[PDB]
Amino acid sequence: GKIEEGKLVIWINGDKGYNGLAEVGKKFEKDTGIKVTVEHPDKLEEKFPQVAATGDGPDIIFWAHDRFGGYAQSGLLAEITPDKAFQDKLYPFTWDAVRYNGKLIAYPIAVEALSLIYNKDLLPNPPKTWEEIPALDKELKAKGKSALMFNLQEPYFTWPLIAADGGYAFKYENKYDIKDVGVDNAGAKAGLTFLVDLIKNKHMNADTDYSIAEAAFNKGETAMTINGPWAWSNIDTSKVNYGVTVLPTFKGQPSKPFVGVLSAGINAASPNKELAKEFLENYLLTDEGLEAVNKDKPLGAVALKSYEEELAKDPRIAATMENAQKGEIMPNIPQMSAFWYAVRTAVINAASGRQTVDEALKDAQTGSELYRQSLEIISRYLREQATGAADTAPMGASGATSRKALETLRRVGDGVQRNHETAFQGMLRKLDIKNEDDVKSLSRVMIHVFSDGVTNWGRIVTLISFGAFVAKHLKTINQESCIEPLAESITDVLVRTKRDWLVKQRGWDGFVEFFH
Ligand SMILES: Cc1cc(OCCCc2c(C(=O)O)[nH]c3cc(Cl)ccc23)cc(C)c1Cl
Ligand SMILES: OC[C@H]1O[C@H](O[C@H]2[C@H](O)[C@@H](O)[C@@H](O)O[C@@H]2CO)[C@H](O)[C@@H](O)[C@@H]1O
Ligand SMILES: [Mg+2]
Ligand SMILES: [Mg+2]
Ligand code: NA
Repeated sequence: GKIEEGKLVIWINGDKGYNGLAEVGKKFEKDTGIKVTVEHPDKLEEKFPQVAATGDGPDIIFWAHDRFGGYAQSGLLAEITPDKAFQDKLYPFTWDAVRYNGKLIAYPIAVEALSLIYNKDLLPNPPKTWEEIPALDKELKAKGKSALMFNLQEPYFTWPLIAADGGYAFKYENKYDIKDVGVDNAGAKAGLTFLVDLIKNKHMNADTDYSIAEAAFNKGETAMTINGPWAWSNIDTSKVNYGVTVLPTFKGQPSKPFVGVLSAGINAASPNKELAKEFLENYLLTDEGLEAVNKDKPLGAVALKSYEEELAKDPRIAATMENAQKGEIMPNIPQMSAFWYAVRTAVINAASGRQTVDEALKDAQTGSELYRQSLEIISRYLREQATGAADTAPMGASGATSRKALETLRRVGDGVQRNHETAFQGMLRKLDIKNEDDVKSLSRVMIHVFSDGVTNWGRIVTLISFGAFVAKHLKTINQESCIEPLAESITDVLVRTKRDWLVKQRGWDGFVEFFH
């Protein structure tokens, strides 16, 4: 392996208490003589899967739980095995946030929700509604102050307002419906339009980012910001007289933050998995370990029952959990990163005027839907090609698109498979695909062949058509069970390598129109 044996390398994001975490590492080091190194890499959430995909990287990775499903799907995480006694030390819903396909894939650390943070000296009674913020900004501007500044470059911070009047990511009612995406519905449009109107009317600036908003609040220039518990330390230092409270309502509805559980995963490629377990269970997830990190930058409502009993007495934590209860724990489906990228682009483009709100959110909808919709089309095609019989089940949400895409794929794919039969036979013989482990190795090959050159729908049909050819083969040799992981692999390659192009074509609607 590439990861060094007999030491621990730990990666955590730069807005967390990494010096406090390093103190916990030093205690581990003192006991054992084993080196512990804490780093906070730039763009951590993208750097980790890049390096781990090659069998490299840190032993332990920290992030909110939403990204861990994708990491697990990609084989980048070890299944964790806490014993019953340890599990019973943390709240059950925090374990729920780090369960993926029935397996625990990380240790939960703390519950994060955004709150409204306000300067009591400027704004002793913070607004209950978003709607009153323009007038409040006018009053404050007369005094050389602004009402509100927060990070407009990460959709995490704008999401609560988008979700307020009915925007949603993937439909949840008790039960998910991942095919059902609510990124460009009327509620989402209303929320984002209100945000863009704030910018148009000079109550906010589209360029405001994390550092700019934090500095303005901590210098006493803006009366409000929106942030999580990690931000409280720097406000303490600034000596601003601040409060932490419920987010404003929009159209009478609560703002609904996406709630994260800061979690610690173990690299699948680590030769130090037992060391990592010992560190996390016996050093970090203890009253003294969490206090060391919390004293650096507050964690929020921690997963460890014994310590949370103390933290819960803090009105700032009470406010954190009040906001959390009005929001929703993030999914950890593997396309969460694509959802976030899609909405990130929509907010930035709407705020800058590069797109209208309507067209921005339409693109984010398509981007968010891409994986599940492509998988439905591709899986159905590969299966009916293997067996000869079509799936009689209803398509579900966006069913017309999925149905017409499959119809188009059948028609165009028939010609492609006929004309490419000799080429496909040759490639199949060269690849020698015998089983599920062989199928798992195909992703790298696909990416190599499919990434280079101009993208068009014909090439995408050839990708999927060779998939169907391989699926027929797998069926013939009594490996029919391999067809679904084959479809998942092809889908992953398609939507990752051609994301921007696919959104530009309006996804599968463009496919249907191109070949009408
Ligand atoms: C399911 C699967 C699909 C693949 O498609 C690669 C991109 C489409 C393609 C191209 C292309 O990108 O132009 N050329 C091919 C030649 C053959 Cl014989 C088969 C496929 C193509 C390639 C592989 C290795 C696998 Cl396993
Ligand atoms: O903005 C999209 C982003 O949102 C969340 O990231 C949060 C993170 O959970 C917090 O701990 C803190 O670091 O702020 C981040 C926002 O800048 C998701 O967890 C993340 O995956 C997503 O990209
Ligand atoms: Mg568009
Ligand atoms: Mg649609
Ligand atoms: Na007052």
